[PDB]
Amino acid sequence: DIAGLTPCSESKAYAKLEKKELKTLEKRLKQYEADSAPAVALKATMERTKARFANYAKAGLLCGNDGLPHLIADPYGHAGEVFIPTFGFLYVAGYIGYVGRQYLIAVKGEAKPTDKEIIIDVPLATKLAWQGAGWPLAAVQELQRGTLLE
Amino acid sequence: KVKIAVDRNPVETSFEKWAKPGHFSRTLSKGPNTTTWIWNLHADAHDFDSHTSDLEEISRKVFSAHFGQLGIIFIWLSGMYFHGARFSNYEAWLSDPTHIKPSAQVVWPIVGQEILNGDVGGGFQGIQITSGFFQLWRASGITSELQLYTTAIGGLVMAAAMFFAGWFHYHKAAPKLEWFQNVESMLNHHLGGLLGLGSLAWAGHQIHVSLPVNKLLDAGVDPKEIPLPHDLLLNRAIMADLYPSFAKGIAPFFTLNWSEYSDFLTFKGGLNPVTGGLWLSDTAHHHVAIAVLFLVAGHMYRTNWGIGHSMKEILEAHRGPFTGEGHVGLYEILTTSWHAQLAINLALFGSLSIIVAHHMYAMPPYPYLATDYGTQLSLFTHHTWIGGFCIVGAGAHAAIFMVRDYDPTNNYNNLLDRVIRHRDAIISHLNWVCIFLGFHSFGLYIHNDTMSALGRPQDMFSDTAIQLQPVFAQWIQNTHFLAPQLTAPNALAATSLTWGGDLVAVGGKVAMMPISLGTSDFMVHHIHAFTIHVTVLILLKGVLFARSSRLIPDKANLGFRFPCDGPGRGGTCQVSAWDHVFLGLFWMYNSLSIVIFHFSWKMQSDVWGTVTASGVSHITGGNFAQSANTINGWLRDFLWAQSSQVIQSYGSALSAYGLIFLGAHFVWAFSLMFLFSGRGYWQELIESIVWAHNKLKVAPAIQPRALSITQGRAVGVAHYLLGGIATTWSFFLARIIS
Amino acid sequence: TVPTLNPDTPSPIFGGSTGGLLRKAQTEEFYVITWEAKKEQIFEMPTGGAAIMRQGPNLLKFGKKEQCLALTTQLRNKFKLTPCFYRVFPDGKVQYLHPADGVYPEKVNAGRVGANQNMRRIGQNVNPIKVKFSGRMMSPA
Amino acid sequence: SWAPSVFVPLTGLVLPAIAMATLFVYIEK
Amino acid sequence: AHIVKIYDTCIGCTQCVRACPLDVLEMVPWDGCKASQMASAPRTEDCVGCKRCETACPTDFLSVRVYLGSESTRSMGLSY
Amino acid sequence: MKDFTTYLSTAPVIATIWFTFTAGLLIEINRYFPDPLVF
Amino acid sequence: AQVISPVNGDPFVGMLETPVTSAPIVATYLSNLPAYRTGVAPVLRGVEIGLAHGFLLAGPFIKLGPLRNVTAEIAGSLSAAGLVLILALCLSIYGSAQFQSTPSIGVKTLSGRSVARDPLFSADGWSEFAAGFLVGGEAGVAWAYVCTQI
Amino acid sequence: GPKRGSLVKILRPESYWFNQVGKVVSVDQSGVRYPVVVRFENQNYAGVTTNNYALDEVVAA
Ligand SMILES: CC1=C(/C=C/C(C)=C/C=C/C(C)=C/C=C/C=C(C)/C=C/C=C(C)/C=C/C2=C(C)CCCC2(C)C)C(C)(C)CCC1
Ligand SMILES: CC1=C(/C=C/C(C)=C/C=C/C(C)=C\C=C\C=C(C)\C=C\C=C(C)\C=C\C2=C(C)CCCC2(C)C)C(C)(C)CCC1
Ligand SMILES: CC1=C(C/C=C(\C)CCC[C@H](C)CCC[C@H](C)CCCC(C)C)C(=O)c2ccccc2C1=O
Repeated sequence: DIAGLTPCSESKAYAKLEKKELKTLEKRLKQYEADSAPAVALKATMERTKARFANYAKAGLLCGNDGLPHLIADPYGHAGEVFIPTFGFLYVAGYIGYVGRQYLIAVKGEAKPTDKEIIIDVPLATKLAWQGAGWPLAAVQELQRGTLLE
Repeated sequence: KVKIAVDRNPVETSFEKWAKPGHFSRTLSKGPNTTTWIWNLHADAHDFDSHTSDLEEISRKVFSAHFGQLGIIFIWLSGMYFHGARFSNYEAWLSDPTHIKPSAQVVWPIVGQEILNGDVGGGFQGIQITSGFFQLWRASGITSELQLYTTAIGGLVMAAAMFFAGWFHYHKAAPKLEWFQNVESMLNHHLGGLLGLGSLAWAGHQIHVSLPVNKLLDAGVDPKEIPLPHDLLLNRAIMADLYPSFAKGIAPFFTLNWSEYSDFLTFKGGLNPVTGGLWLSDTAHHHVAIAVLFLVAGHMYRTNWGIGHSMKEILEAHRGPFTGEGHVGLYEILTTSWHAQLAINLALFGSLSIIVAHHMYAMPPYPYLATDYGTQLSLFTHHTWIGGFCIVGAGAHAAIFMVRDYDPTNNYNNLLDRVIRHRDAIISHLNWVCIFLGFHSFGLYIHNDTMSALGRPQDMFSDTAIQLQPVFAQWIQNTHFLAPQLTAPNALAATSLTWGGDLVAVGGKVAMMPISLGTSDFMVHHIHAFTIHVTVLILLKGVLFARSSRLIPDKANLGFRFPCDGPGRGGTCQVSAWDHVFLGLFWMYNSLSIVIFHFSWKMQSDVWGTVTASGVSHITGGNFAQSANTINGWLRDFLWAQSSQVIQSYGSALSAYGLIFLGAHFVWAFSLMFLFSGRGYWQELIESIVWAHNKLKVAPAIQPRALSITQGRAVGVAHYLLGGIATTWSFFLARIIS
Repeated sequence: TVPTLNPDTPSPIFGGSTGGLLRKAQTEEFYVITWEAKKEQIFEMPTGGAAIMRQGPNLLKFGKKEQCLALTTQLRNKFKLTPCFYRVFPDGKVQYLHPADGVYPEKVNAGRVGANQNMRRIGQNVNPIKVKFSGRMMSPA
Repeated sequence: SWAPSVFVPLTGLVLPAIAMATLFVYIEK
Repeated sequence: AHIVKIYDTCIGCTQCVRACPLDVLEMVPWDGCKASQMASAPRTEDCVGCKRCETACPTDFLSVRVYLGSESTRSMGLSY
Repeated sequence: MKDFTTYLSTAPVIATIWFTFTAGLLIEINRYFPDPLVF
Repeated sequence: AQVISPVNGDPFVGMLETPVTSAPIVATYLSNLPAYRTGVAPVLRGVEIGLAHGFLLAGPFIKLGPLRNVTAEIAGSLSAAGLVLILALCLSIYGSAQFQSTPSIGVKTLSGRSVARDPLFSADGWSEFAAGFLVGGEAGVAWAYVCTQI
Repeated sequence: GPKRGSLVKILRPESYWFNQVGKVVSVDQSGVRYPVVVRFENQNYAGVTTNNYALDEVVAA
């Protein structure tokens, strides 16, 4: 497939990485009874670890000659790997940043601003917190309006 | 007239000052203009002397501060017990010590951390502890978890009581200066009540709880089946049966027929062969004697009756020709300066914690201690460290006294004066002796490396070729094993097997055996002695010239903590006493690091291992004597070879140690950025970044400032130590556990 | 007004320290301090040590002028006294230094014309291409 | 063994010996 | 020795004279400033270059400057 | 308690009452949605 | 009575006269040594010092050397004759720099009267010492291997 | 000079408050060169909130 690398749903090495990890935990689980506490953990981990492999095979990631899932970072077979998450960040980071902007400016005009950086006006911040939900629509409109730059 | 003096309600107890950071200084109370404010308020948080000039207020602060500390420590002790009760293998561990690994931490199942819960035995999955609690518990006679729970709840109450105590003795009933100055009374009560009655009542626990329960366990009887420790008290029939002299009660005590108590109060020495720990009977008699000694000692000093010595009298008496007026004036100093006392106390505590490490190294006092190599390496390294730090601290505060408290006009002292008048000779001689030592220790290793590289093994410093035998040490070892025969007749075996013979082993592992001393040991000890002398050079130079030198005569006015006095006089970087403590920390780290490496290699090569057909296979096969004579030998036979288990710890229970291995290198290296650089660069960097902020109207009111030069140094040394120490920490533990 | 005469007067009580004089005092310029202490009270030796002052005229011996002006500022601030002090050369000559014009340098005294006084803002200095091809620096223009 | 018996100890000692000697006198004088 | 200069932005608050450890600076009358006085450096052969003077100056930018120059026995803080 | 709340609204306290929140949130989401390399 | 006192009366000189430094003895032994003598010409001092080190250097290079396990004392012989000739370079080169015009010593005695200055420090001084260190050294080396060997 | 308490931009390039705002405290009516005494909210590196400036090194905006 892309860069000649196999899909994880098919690839042998990936499916032999399944086996090795599981068959590490089944060599442990022998040393305990089935009713016991740690046996429920070494079964639950296995169940989870065997579920995990299944859920990349269903996701359809590209696995190499290594047996490990590699990622795709440009265009549309593998959007969700990077292209979607990427926006996730720029949003929540932009959220944090713009809330922080609206806080510092909102304090600025109040005799001594430095006190509000330490004894933070919580009920100011928690109102700006929610306001900062719709930030790109404000951020754009502020770049337009021309209050964004000194 | 030593008496209870107190001020009533000196400080109101509302949150009016909580809500005002930096209340304690007039400077910081004004608020922050720059970010430097933030640092300063934490830097000087506990520096009470700069806050106020009143010795009363300082004195009230200091112990309430100590009640707070003790509260915290109780809460810490509470923690260990509870986990030992709730989240542990101890009962499983109280039934097959040899084949269960001590564990008292469980991880929650998320984020793959589950793998850290390793195969530790007794049907329990978890983190193997190396604190050595499990053996304490066996020594104390603890048999069931319930008991651990109850001890835990008690510690929590005690934490509450200490916290209460600390609020009380500041906010309701704060003692008067007079009070704190009752040194004779303080000394007497601490010697006789605290230590004396402490070890006495403990010895009570040992004779009534520890000794009996231990014998039954060492007998092999199931712990569940063992009688409860209160029934030992009310049924002495069980105690009579275990040791006969109980039949006669406390009669032999009063009648001076103490020889009848030879059942449980022994002087045998060596190890208990079934457990690899010192006899509890020896320990019980040890504490019994020690209690009496301390109790009588605590009745030396004069209080509210004529009888007793006065400190000032003994001090003023002790003078001679070379010193002039001698000890005169010292009492007054040591009753008015907390710093001086702190300086003394840190030196001797620190020294104590190191002797504790050794004496715990050589004479394992707990059951199945010796054979838990992880625990033994952990405890010795730990205690060797904290000692290290405390000793450097002693130097630090000594200097702080020297700058802030010394006043010859008001509080004269001549010993000090004479020391000051010839400091140049002291420091110059220390300098000399240190170069000496450095050459004749390191130089030996470089010489060995060169001869070894040039194909000349017959010319090396080694048992094979060159002999540098530790003749004295061997003499003292000689005298120690022959002592039970001649100079200590009533003593059955030796204090320790590392002097005597009789190799005692438990569960197929070596508990202890004679330690051979050769050329390699000659080497490392002299390296140590070099390192200690250098550290002393730095710190003593620091304290003696804290006030003035030829370069800066008025250093005293400039402070204890300060960077420099400019590029003048050719350049005056790191002139302050602080800077001496600074550099002292690095050499201390150096010294202590070779000690614990010495310890670990020594132990795995010449002592520890398995015991086969009438013979011994050591962990590293006695390579020490031949390999530790060259730098290359450490590089390869210790560092390279041993790091094996840490470097492949991935995919296991020990993987956290690999992570911490890398993380500690990271943080170590990270320190170098601070240590190698200066805030001039950083402040300009910050100018550009601040530009960027202002451009987008996101500049802070608290003006962003680079750390001070001093803070740069502090952050540097802190990250350097933490990185170094944490790396050695991940190393040993993964190594010795695997 | 006249600078101080340089007489023989007794130095204050001192058991002696290692911080004091060396080869520099013999073949270079050592320094001498003069003042009239009222009572006998103790002072910090700037080259290390405790030392008791005597009543009447007291003189000390130092090999650097910092060791004077550390002490003088310690004599002037603490005890509230007023010391004069001057140099020495190894052929027997003296250089009167402080106070040079009787008045101490912090409070103004007539007859002390200004030296190394640039009469512009520092940013009104020229760029150091305009001071190559010389032996000159960036401030003196 | 003919050449390197001469040129090694002269470059090892006799070059630095008179170099450290004649450069010392250049510094101090 | 080191070079020390005083610029015309001086207020004559006298902190730089009062701070010096080697008495290099002095106060002179002038006609420029509210305090009627200005700082001066007539004794720079005794100047060590420790930069207390600079640290003491309140003006923006500093109205004392110390340019570390050719170094002599006094400027190198020697007592030996 | 005007004073006690100002202290609770101090920088180091808010940071900690904020981080235990956004830590839990991320531990929590990693529980019910374990082991993500997509979404 | 104080054992330790100020230096020849003066308490403001960098030193402390201990019973180690100044005493009835020590002031008599150190003057008995070659170098400290004041009245003697500059030839005989250097020989008495130079010879001595030829025996302190002689013992060493015999028993610790590479040919210690064998030419062991022939080996140790001329090697003691060497640190002699280098000292002669060191002392001739030490002299080459220092003395350009006239001597420089504490002129007086403890009694305080202006005694004649020593030739220990002069243009024609260190030459005869540097010569004394050679003729003493080279000859003085020979007698640690005419007695231990021959 | 400027009126007392007026908001003024600094135009002396070597200042810590260059192109920044301050308030006039009092303009000395004499033959002094830097009469305009300005005080600012934010300190410089040297712990100073106030400085003196000439009439061509201020602009009321
Ligand atoms: C570990 C811990 C804990 C615990 C503890 C305990 C458990 C303790 C106990 C303790 C005790 C329980 C003690 C006791 C003591 C006692 C004593 C101290 C006694 C004394 C006595 C005496 C002194 C006497 C004398 C006499 C008399 C009176 C008579 C006759 C004669 C004679 C002289 C003998 C807690 C929880 C807290 C916390 C955590 C940790
Ligand atoms: C798509 C993609 C990609 C690419 C990318 C690129 C190529 C980019 C570029 C980019 C760029 C070229 C950019 C630029 C920019 C500019 C600027 C100029 C900026 C600005 C900014 C600002 C202004 C901000 C602001 C703010 C906000 C909004 C919020 C928060 C706060 C603050 C203030 C920060 C890759 C392949 C990787 C991956 C996949 C996807
Ligand atoms: C990098 C560096 C700096 C600059 C580095 C700084 C200022 C370190 C401090 C940075 C931290 C990140 C600031 C702390 C911010 C608060 C914790 C609040 C952050 C908000 C939330 C994310 C918690 C120096 O100041 C310095 C000084 C002297 C020698 C070397 C150096 C040096 O190397």
